[PDB]
Amino acid sequence: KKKYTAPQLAKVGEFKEA
Amino acid sequence: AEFRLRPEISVAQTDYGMVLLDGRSGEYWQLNDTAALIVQRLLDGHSPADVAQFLTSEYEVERTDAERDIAALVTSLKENGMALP
Ligand SMILES: [Zn+2]
Ligand SMILES: [Zn+2]
Ligand SMILES: [Zn+2]
Ligand SMILES: [Zn+2]
Ligand SMILES: [Zn+2]
Ligand SMILES: [Zn+2]
Repeated sequence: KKKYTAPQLAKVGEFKEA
Repeated sequence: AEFRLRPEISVAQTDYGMVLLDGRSGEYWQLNDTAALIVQRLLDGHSPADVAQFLTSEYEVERTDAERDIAALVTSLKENGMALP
């Protein structure tokens, strides 16, 4: 079976007006 | 029992992996491969129990850990405003 990596969520950024 | 994304959430598949964008707040998030797989199967209409069975059959993870990890991810998706309660 495949190696398991626990699920992870990462905030990449915040889109804003220029 | 149906997992649903909030209406303002968009998805992209990128070279970094699956990304979720909140069109109102502007926040956007990257999901790793396992998180993306879980979310995709939940959005297909599969139950968390289905997804746990899939994870244990495909990956080196115990069923108990898979259920907890799915639950924690779903909780985090709701916490961070990507999934409806
Ligand atoms: Zn939102
Ligand atoms: Zn699917
Ligand atoms: Zn099912
Ligand atoms: Zn496979
Ligand atoms: Zn464990
Ligand atoms: Zn365990």
